[PDB]
Amino acid sequence: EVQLQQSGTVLARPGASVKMSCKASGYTFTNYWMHWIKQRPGQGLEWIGTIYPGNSDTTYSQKFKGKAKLTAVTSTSTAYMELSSLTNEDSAVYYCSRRNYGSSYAMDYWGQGTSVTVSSAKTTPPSVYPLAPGSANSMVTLGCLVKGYFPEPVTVTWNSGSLSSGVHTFPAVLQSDLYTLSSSVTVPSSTWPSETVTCNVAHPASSTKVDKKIVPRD
Amino acid sequence: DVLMTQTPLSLPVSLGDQASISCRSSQNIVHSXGYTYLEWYLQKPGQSPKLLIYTVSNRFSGVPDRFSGSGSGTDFTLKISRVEAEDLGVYYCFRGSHVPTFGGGTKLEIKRADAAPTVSIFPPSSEQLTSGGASVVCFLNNFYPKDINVKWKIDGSERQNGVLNSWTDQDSKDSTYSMSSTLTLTKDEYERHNSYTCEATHKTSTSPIVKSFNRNEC
Repeated sequence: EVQLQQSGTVLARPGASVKMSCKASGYTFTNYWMHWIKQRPGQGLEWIGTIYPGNSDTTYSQKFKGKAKLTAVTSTSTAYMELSSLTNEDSAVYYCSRRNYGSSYAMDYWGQGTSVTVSSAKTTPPSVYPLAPGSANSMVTLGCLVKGYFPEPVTVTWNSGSLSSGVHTFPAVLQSDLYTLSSSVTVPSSTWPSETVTCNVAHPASSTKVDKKIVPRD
Repeated sequence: DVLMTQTPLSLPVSLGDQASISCRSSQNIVHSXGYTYLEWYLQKPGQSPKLLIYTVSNRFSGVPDRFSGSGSGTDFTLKISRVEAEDLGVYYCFRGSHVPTFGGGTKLEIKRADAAPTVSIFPPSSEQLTSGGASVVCFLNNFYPKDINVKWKIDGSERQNGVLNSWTDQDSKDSTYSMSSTLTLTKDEYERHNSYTCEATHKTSTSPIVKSFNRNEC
């Protein structure tokens, strides 16, 4: 089978450079063009450029000339992309794929992708706050605010995970180098506060785990 | 310039229904030879994009006969009969000739009955205040369709700086969407105002849903 294995996740500072690899196996590496696609969080696929390993010819999208540098090592059937002057906008997942011609004319095989994050933040643990109803119906909504952490990800459960439905854990938002997110949980008002409701936020990177039991705002 | 305009951006359907995704090229896609290099790719959550259709209507190996494509010149279409659960994701047309370019993408989503959002507003927790920060959280949960807008009012005055938004992906259980809006201020600015208002505008109502509280009241 045709296979494309890409280098692992990378964290880099603005202005610096990073080089990721796309290792090919299962086909004649020098006979096909290798393409590179960029994808920003929640955004659409974007063609970066391509290189023909057979003679190092390359063609870049006008938007990436000077940003992406494509090289290829025949000996090891490995393709490389090097990004310069990193900025926050370069943060994204980068895919490599082989464009076939013959049995099919398209990018039939894609790598698993390399996630690149560009940030000047240093590991920061999250502050966790309880969101409880201010004044004294049938259904009640509670939640937790996980604020100012870095880097991703963060896991949020309610009652250690036993409380699963009615839960909405929102995608984190990047604000001034740090991440913030929230999680709501709606339960039958006859369950709270008679029964306990706790959010459990965990942050591996900062070796931190926090539990907040939601209690009325008496 | 020779862009690839893909419409619609969001395509909600009922499972079993047919889906048609369109793609228009600002210029006539040339002929790579007699073949016309226009492909259709599908990307499911957490996965790499994958080949669906190439040369306008040729179905890539392993692809169900439910997928078919057609078109010519500047207009191309991806048709999906009996859309099924596993077909949900984002589709991308691609011009593989001259200047390789991706289309903006189309998210194939589930259609259901309209539903008004349940809005829950929470004042800053005393813990966050203890540290000098002040976040006012507002949830707009389980509404349909996905389109919605939030406006914050501090003492009847609209505020838009310092607001962070986040949206969940369609709920795999009731097919609704949820949003989380967090207004973040300093404790001092927060304590200089009394009325805090979150208000959602959704098609399910000619009048906005308004949730609020006054700092003094407890």
